[PDB]
Amino acid sequence: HAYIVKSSPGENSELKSAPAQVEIEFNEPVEEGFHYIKVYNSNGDRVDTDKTEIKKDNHHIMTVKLKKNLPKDVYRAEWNAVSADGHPVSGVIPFSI
Repeated sequence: HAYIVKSSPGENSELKSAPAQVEIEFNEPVEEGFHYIKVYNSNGDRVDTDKTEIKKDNHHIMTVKLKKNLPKDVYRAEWNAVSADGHPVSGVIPFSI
């Protein structure tokens, strides 16, 4: 199974300014089909603003752009990807502004 190595925002992090994106780095590459990061505010509204992209030169990295000037709130980045080894993986990265 692929595992998160690191993310920006980090899990349960408290940000100092509004982020432009959510970025996730996996220990092994992840595949194109069905990947996503969907980001929600605490009202359940979507705050990502673009389709999720696997980095063109690095299939370990997945990013999604965010709406500008997000307010102070608690957020949930819900992610899904298919591992290089075939296993579907998913999770949530909570963070706050």
